[PDB]
Amino acid sequence: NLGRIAQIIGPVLNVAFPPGKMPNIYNALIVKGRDTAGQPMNVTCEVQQLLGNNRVRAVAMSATDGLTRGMEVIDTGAPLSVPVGGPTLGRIFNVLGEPVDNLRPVDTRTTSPIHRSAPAFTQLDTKLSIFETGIKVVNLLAPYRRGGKIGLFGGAGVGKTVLIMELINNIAKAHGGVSVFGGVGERTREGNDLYMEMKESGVINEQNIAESKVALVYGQMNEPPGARMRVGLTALTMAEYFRDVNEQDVLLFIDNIFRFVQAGSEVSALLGRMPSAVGYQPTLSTEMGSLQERITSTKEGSITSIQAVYVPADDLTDPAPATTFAHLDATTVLSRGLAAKGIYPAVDPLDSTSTMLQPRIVGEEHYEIAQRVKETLQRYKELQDIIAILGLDELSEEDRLTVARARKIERFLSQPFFVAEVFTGSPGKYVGLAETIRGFQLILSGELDSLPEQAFYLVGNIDEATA
Amino acid sequence: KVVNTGTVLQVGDGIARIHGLDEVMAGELVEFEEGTIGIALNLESNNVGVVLMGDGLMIQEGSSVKATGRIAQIPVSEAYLGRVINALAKPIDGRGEITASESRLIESPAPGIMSRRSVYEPLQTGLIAIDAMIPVGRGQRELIIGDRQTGKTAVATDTILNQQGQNVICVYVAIGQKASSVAQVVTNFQERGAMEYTIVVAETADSPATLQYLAPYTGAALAEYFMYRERHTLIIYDDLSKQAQAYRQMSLLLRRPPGREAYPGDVFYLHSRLLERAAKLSSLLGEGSMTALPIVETQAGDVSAYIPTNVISITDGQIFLSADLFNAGIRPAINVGISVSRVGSAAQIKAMKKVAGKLKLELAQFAELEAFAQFASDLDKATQNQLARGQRLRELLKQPQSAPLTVEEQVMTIYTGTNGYLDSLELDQVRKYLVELRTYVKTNKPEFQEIISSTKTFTEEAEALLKEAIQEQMERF
Ligand SMILES: CC(C)C[C@@H]1NC(=O)[C@H](C)N(C)C(=O)CNC(=O)/C(=C/c2ccccc2)N(C)C1=O
Repeated sequence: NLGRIAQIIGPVLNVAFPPGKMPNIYNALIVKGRDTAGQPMNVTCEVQQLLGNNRVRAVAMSATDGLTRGMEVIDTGAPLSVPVGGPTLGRIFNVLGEPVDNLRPVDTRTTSPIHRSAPAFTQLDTKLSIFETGIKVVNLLAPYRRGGKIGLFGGAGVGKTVLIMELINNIAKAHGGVSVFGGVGERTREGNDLYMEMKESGVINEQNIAESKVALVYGQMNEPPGARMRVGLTALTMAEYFRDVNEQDVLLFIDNIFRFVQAGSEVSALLGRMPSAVGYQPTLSTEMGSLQERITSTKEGSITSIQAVYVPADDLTDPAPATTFAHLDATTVLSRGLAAKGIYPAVDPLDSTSTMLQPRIVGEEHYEIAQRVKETLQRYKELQDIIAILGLDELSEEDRLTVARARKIERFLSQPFFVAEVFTGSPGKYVGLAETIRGFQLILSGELDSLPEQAFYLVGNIDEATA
Repeated sequence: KVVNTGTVLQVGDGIARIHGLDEVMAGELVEFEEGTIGIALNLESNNVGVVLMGDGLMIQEGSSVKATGRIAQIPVSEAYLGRVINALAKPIDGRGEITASESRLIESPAPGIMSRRSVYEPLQTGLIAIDAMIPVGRGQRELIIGDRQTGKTAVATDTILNQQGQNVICVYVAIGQKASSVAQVVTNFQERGAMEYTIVVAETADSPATLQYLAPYTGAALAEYFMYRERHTLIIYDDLSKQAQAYRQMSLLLRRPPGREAYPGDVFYLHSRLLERAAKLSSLLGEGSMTALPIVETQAGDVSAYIPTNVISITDGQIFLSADLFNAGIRPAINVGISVSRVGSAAQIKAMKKVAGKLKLELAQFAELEAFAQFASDLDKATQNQLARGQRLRELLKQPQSAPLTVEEQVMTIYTGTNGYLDSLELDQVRKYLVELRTYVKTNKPEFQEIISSTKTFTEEAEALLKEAIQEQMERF
């Protein structure tokens, strides 16, 4: 259709159509004039309100600078459509689905609306498979349910990305299916990196023989707010294809999904609504919820999403990350103080769960130990504030044992990464279930009470902790 | 002409509500009768919300306004390199106009993911504590954090100084700094010939708020002219905190909905843009780069604060500086314990890696027992070795302002202590050791110093040849 821009107030457009034409809500519009001498059309928005008075409001996906009032807008006639299918692998995508890897256009078979009604109640499943990662803290104290969604939580700089990389290494380069990584509000480096790194391992196209098993869509930090509020949805629309069209088992790596909320935060008050808890929108729960229940496994296939979530000012009470949790079959909450100790990956063995920590789904040896481990990790944690001032001289011979063993646990709970070979300075190591399970069972048994602490710090297997 | 001119409805607090001007573009410059420049942002239904760039005391309700038609352009070239520049790129030093041939935009899109390459190019700053444990490489964004009076600006003053000619172009952006204080700096940069390659894009406190925003943006655009020309830049934005504040002030004056600490809803697109437009372009663009070192002041060592929270999550590392670890001898105060560098040692040579990497493992072990020293009633030597080799390296890490060390001078020095030479010595003495030893090697042994750099690494010879040097030199104390 044809309306005219009526107000441009930052990345928000108030378009005015004729009393007949009414771009339906969420229907993407597209605007005609913009940057310095030359006519692009990158200015694509998404209707979000019918203010009324023949006038929809809308958030742009591109920068409005240079736009003018009266500029013809146009109602494409449906929601913003990204091109999906096999012809998206090995390429870097825009929030609009435009190729951003300078490799020619994209020769896709069909587009697809980033706006799709999640699976029904009878398209779901209950199968609970494990997902061996290769870190002495996950597979042991909070496993990965295939199809399920992983919540990798933490504050500013705690190893979340390094955590999403090791996973592509330990699981994606070897995963027998398609994978997709979304760039929701993060640094460009991390993009450039994860690209030129996925290239060397040939996870991308060394030659256009197209044997890639990855599709990239990157909307980084710099993009206006109406970009990181939806690149999480492009990445996912491209993932919601391999899941049901090619009955494939796809992974969804979202490096920070928070930058997705933060990004919505910013169009909230802007669109004229009333702010909510901690400055967030009233529609916070409706926004990251409708886009975590499409990112699921169904009978038609599966989506094993390993998503990261930013935790502002170190606070989990915060509405933005707090909200996520519900939408998680597991959680890996990282610590800044447990990271201030050098133990990496900085993962709090106490605050980190996984629905599949059930002996009905993994075993007793995996079930007890994990807890036995944690138990001592509760003890020492409730002993600290005590000994810190009350010393050890009066501590029982049965409680000073909790101390040594614990310090052997919280350290044996360290493990350099194959990607973090530049922060640790030592070779990465792949430590699966059994290797980890028993390694710890040899600790809880005081079979190693002689050995020092730093004997298990940044070590591969238990043996490597005794060498 | 309600098309390219207009009337002024109101001027309240450096913002004006213009009426008419239908053709304006969002982001376009408008010109007032009394000749006051301002940008357009609120293309509201029947009125335009314009943010003035000056004393609005001049604008009068009835005066008209012309639409410059230009989307805030700034002049750029080589004509600068030594001119304390304003905010709309016009001299504020009194040396004439600037020969601008081209003219790039203040706000322009930043280099994408194809147009980029990892950081391998080092960036020497003259700070033994920075270029050995906090490796800043070219193109990389490195944050400088610290409360009031935390030697942060100083980390910067020395760094731009420490840039060998033809090596790196530098831009000094001051936002909300004091005139005087800016001057005390713009001088201490000339007296060392460093102002022949640095611009001083600065806007004092008195300067209208609608400028401290662009202070960096300009300061960044002026630098992007050298990047796309295969040249390398270093940008220091003295406080992004004082720029964030100036942001808040405009949104509220435009009547835009606020949030945490009255900070608007686009406070994160103030740094996630200045700091992104900085990078290492691919060799298919010029290998040109831009390293930005943004400063963000804190309050009570409160890192988790919004602005400092946000920025840290935009930069590739921090150089925390502490208010408790000043007088304690640590001058400059680098909390290398929390100060990180996401690029990695990748921004260092081999000659540094060999020492630095090792110095890393050291000043990382002491951190775990440090608090013991004062309460060490009877520790083991296996620990003593650490609480001994501990406060040693620190005094090497201490540095007098205005004196940036070369890379040679950087590696040779670490070598002394790191290798057990300064070991059995007294901390309240080591400072003069290096000072003395350095000049001693620069004078009598500048033959080895040039061997160091060129070879870029310490050969089995120069080592032994350093060994004979330091051992006998400590023996001259
Ligand atoms: C300073 C000018 C030259 C660039 C601005 N552009 C932007 O900062 C953002 C990134 N862009 C491109 C927009 O389109 C949204 N604009 C603004 O928010 C702004 C906001 C603004 C706020 C307060 C005072 C002035 C402007 N614009 C000015 C755009 O024209």
